[PDB]
Amino acid sequence: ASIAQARKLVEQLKMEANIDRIKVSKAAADLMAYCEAHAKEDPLLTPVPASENPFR
Amino acid sequence: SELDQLRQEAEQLKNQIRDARKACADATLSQITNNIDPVGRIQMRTRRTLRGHLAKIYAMHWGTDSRLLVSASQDGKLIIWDSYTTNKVHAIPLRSSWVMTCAYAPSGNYVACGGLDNICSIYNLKTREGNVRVSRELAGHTGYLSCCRFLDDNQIVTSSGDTTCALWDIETGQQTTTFTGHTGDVMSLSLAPDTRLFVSGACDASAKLWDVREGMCRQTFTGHESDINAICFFPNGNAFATGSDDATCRLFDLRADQELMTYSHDNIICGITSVSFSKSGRLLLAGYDDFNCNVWDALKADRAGVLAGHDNRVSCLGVTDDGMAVATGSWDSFLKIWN
Amino acid sequence: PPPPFSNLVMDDLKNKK
Amino acid sequence: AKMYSSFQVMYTVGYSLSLGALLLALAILGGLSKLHCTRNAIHANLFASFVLKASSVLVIDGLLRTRYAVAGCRVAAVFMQYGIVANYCWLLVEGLYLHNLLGLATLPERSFFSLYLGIGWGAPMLFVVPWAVVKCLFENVQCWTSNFWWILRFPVFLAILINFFIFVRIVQLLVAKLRARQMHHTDYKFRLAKSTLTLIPLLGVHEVVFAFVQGTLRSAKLFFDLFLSSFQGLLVAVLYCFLNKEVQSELRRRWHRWRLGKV
Amino acid sequence: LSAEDKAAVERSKMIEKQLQKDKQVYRATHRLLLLGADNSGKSTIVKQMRIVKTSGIFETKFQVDKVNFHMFDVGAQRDERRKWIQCFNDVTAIIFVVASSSYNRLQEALNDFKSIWNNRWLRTISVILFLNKQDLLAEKVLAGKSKIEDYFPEFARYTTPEDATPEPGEDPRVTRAKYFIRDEFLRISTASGDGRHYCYPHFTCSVDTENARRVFNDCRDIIQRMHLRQYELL
Amino acid sequence: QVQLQESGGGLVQPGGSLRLSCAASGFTFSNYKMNWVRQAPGKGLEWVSDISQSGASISYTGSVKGRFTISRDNAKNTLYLQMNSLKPEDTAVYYCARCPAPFTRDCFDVTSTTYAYRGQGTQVTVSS
Repeated sequence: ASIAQARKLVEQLKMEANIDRIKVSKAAADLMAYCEAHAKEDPLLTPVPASENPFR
Repeated sequence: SELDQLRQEAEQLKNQIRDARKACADATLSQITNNIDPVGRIQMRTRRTLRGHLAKIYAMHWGTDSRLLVSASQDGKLIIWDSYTTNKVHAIPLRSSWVMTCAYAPSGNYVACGGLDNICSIYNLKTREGNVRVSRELAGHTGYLSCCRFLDDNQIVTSSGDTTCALWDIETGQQTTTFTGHTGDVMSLSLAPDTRLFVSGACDASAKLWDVREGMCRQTFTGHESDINAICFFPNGNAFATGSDDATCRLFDLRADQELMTYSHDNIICGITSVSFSKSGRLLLAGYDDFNCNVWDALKADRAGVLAGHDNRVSCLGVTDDGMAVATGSWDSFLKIWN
Repeated sequence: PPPPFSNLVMDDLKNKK
Repeated sequence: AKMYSSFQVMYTVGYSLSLGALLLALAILGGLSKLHCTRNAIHANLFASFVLKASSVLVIDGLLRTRYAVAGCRVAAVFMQYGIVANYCWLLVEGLYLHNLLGLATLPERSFFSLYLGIGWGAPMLFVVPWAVVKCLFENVQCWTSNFWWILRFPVFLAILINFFIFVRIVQLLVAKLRARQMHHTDYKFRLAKSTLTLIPLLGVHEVVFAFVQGTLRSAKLFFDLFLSSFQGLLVAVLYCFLNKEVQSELRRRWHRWRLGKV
Repeated sequence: LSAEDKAAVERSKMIEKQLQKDKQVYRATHRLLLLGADNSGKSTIVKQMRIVKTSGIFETKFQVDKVNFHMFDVGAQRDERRKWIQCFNDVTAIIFVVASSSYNRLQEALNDFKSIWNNRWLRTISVILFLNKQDLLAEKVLAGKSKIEDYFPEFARYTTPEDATPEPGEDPRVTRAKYFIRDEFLRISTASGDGRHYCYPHFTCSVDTENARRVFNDCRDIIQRMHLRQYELL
Repeated sequence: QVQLQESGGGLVQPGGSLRLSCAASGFTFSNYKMNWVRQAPGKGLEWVSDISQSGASISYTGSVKGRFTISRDNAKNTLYLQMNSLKPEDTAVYYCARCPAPFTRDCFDVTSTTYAYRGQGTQVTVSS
């Protein structure tokens, strides 16, 4: 009963442990690069002129 | 008995994971982002106001063309709107009016809806006869459906209130795979851009990253203090933001396996109902229970604008695939479009 | 003199609509 | 006499204040996100009728002060005669809408706004214009109203009677609902039941009793006739748009929203 | 344009015509959220009957005095209700059915009513309270099975209310017990909720045929109070 | 990761006094309304006591009214339940619960198993 349901949880924890963690500095630099690389093609923080705006 | 040592060895494994996460967290995202340009003040005004729903709206979904959007309210109608001209395109009556989620197929030929009936109804839109008819009714969830997303025209993935997620086969109507491991109601799910693995946030302050092919949970993330109401993938597919009822948002990174940044403020005390990123993954939009949805600069953790207009709590918040507009549906039976 | 035009009760609004 | 002049300036200043308050109330009603419902729409129409009355009174007073054109005096007299009947008919419409809304088990399926518009702005047109034509044909140079005529009084008396009856019914309902529940909150029933009476006294205010009057005491008592019928618009606007709780809450929300600051 | 855009405009207009046709139907029908416990007896209440996939289905429709009611009996979800209950905060009323014969679980029932009463989403929703199984309680307390003080000591000093109306030719003890149980629920109701919502207590059995009439009367009272509140009279 | 660890308990004679302690880690203690519930053998979960954020509002189940007292120590992030005049019917596993929603007066926690914010419990029993 309790052992059967706990075995699945501890096995999931076992697969959780043996995962290659990437350094958070690298995990944030990549996100920084992604969010700065697509800045031009984002018409939400860069106001698109009304000439090609389909909602104006 | 013999089962007593199970909990203690489990908590040694938990402590091992915690200390590994602490060791791998050499610095913080705030330290790296001290010398970056702030986004500034974002002032957006409502461009359109889609009226016609009779009751509160719980969910909406944009089309891949970013022009047609489906909305679901408690009056029992699934309304497909043409956002460009405010014209209505479809109005599907639903068998059960208690609908908590809706989805729009990437191909555009199908829509989905679910709720307290525990049935996921899939409706065909491009039928020869013209009038829309129900195409499939997926059953097998013992709890209420809270979110559903189309992987393609043939298979769908849903999350129920019985701490389960399911990947179905629309052609047959049987659960192809089932995902278990949550201890609370699974409130929301988000699909990666590659559609090879999805995240699910549940009512146990936990978000789990699964594998649609393997069928087993890949990662688990805790850290929120209360139940999580909505999650969404980062545009690159390597991170996701979770909004919970403890009046805060958190950005989780799969590779880092732990939190990066937390969005919270002293004035806000209400929970987050919906959350979705922008197109470049720089502007985070989250809806609260205080009748407005603050937009968060999801790189420095500060407010960069506030939306308005809605006279009740905002329940659903979607962003177009091209990032040209943001649709917000609240409990005042009004769905606003912002640009 | 007798009431010339005040005896006429004003026309009833038969609102049959 | 001096008190004549005081009364003369008094009713005009009251009409001006009422017109200003009514315009402000109309702006508030028509300029918020929670725009209006059927009740708010009927209130706005009543405000418009009151504005029409006030404008007619101001125009006729200005023309009387200047000339003393006769055509203007006439066009203003007939316009004001229509306006008073429209105002009373819209009070009747408010009363009938309130009465019919509390007799329904469920919410009404439709608003029936067209019926209320046709009985509010349509009945006075059928009442004054056919008899205005009769008057002009007979005595054209009249300018006779000074703030018989009993022919036009029949719709007035009917509206007052119906409003009084439905006001009695609404008071009976309020008493029944106050006595049924929350009876444990003793000594507070009066403080909430008298507020309603001051909140809906306009739906059933009696003017026939003040018109069926005669000595210096009568002249002194005539003060209320040009006072109640001059500040009435301001009182209605205050009761229905400025003392309203949800209107105040929405205004506070709007003010806080505008005062965001944001660094 | 006017070639294909006009077709879109006329389609939107037909859709809008239907959406007005059915708005009337939507707003003229009352919705009710029925809930209780397994031993409460809500199933026999659902047998009013005036008008599946082995999962989910919670629909009931009835009609009285030419007005329709939609009663919903959630009977397939899990035990945690803190999430889907938010769906029922626009409902006309919440029917709470409680079994007043099993004193052991009556405290659980008081706590249930309490959480429903003080819930943030349903702080404006009136509750119709059905103290079901009065017939069972009559023999439960009339005989020497158990006495209420074993679970509720306050019954020792409790006195019957002066406004209580008994039934002809029947023993006062069951009236005392039922009015005690009623008042524990009514204490909770009146602890909070000044004037936003009220609780309507009723004494019902398994053979009562006028339950629909009670629901109709309470719905008229709720609607009239809401209309008066909109006019700021009460 | 919320963690509610409770201590105390043990076999004591009837009529004793026991001070059950609840230590909370992973959340702001002062923002939630806390709860004490018990599970007796045979029957299911039942709510016993509650305490608000500041500690003003206090309510007890009638079966243990006056006999037990509850207190909160925000400085130590701890919850105390002091127990007097034990009875044989009080033999139960005592769980320390939270409230899911912060800054709220009402929430559902007396539910059955698989409720996230609840402790493991302490078996407290009285002698014959």
